[PDB]
Amino acid sequence: NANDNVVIVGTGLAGVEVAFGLRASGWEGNIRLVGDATVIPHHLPPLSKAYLAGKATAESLYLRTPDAYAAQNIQLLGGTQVTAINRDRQQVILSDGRALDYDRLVLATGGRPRPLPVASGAVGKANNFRYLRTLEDAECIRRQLIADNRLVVIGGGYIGLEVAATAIKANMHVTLLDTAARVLERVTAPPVSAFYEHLHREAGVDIRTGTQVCGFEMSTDQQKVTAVLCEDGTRLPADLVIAGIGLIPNCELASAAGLQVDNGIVINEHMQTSDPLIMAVGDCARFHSQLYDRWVRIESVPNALEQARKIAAILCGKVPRDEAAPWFWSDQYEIGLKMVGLSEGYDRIIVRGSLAQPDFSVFYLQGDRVLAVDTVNRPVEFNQSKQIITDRLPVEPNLLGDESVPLKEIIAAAKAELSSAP
Ligand SMILES: Cc1cc2nc3c(=O)[nH]c(=O)nc-3n(C[C@H](O)[C@H](O)[C@H](O)COP(=O)(O)OP(=O)(O)OC[C@H]3O[C@@H](n4cnc5c(N)ncnc54)[C@H](O)[C@@H]3O)c2cc1C
Repeated sequence: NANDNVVIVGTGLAGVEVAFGLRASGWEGNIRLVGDATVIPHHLPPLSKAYLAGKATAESLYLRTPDAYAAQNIQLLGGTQVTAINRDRQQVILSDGRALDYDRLVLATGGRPRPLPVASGAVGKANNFRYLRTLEDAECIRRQLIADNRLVVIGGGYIGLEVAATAIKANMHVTLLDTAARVLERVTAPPVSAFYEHLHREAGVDIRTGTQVCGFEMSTDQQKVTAVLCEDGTRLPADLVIAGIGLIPNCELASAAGLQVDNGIVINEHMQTSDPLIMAVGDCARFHSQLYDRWVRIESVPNALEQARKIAAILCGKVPRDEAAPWFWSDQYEIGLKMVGLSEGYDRIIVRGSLAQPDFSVFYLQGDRVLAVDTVNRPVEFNQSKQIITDRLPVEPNLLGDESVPLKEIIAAAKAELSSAP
């Protein structure tokens, strides 16, 4: 609006993508990015992959080159923590006491690592006990990915698995602990969890499921972890401990500002929070999925880009793209893993291919409806799966597992059934 000033809280992929999106959709007003992080906004996925492997330059991580902020006239204010929002005056209050005025406010606060209770005090503070979320976290762990050293990963989520895969490649003695009965218990089917556990075990990782960490042993001098103790009494000697038991959405700001909060900042079809002038986006945002007809909060890059762009369109009086099936990816041992949709509430699963090799797709179904698909080294079936989920195609369930029948044809028939037959 040439006059309307927009303020974005959070310099993560979400906030940065909103900033450049805005200026790309023809926003002439001023754009301010305020983030507590001091570093240059960078990519996160590399931190448990190539960067964690020391095979990518720090420079390749930048979301956008520093010149780009200048060129696009985007003001970046780092190392600054926003402590409050005054919806009334329409201001943002910094930790130094300063205040910024806004006509439009975007909350791209992401989330923070969920603290491991038995790791409070000295444990957490140790140089060899880290969580993985910041550039600093990554480099600190990378400096310690040492051959023959012993690593204990506490947490069996995708990042946990990606870390274990990188540490293994680095020839460390790796042990991964999960309280769940099987890795990725909540988001995949048993046979899928079996694939990962065998993949990693085969690779050398010792996975201990249904295992709980009661505490740690430490050295009095260095104040470093020396071992991980399990509830069952097992002692795991450790040189490095990487904890990851989930993410906590940063909602405090909206919470104290009277905005609706529920395991994330609540937004409507227009990305608006309880307050019309305030929008939320990214890992922090809880929105309604019309595709699944329920409130969700996605923590993924594609989710950030989709939401970010939508916000830019709206604020620029443009029309937002139609909701797209959610998806994300994971890279482990060079295996291309891509997942689309949300598997919650599935009745059965159908495996298209053999689970005895990284080359198959797993369709998650609730009745005859396909909820999600996890593909392993199948980029084309993944793209085709996107279509099915998004457009709710009536693909024939009994043909999904049959590999003699191309997925393209199964889809073609489903679309044909939609046209000529009621
Ligand atoms: C190691 C790792 C690997 C990943 N790999 C993948 C992957 O392979 N594929 C995929 O799809 N996704 C992956 N993700 C997730 C993906 O990176 C994120 O979902 C995406 O980048 C969106 O992040 P965000 O910007 O919403 O939140 P964040 O990246 O957390 O950004 C929010 C920023 O706002 C700051 N902030 C919060 N409150 C305030 C405040 N009051 N004042 C100032 N600043 C504040 C936060 O400190 C933070 O810097 C990975 C994440 C990690 C950590």
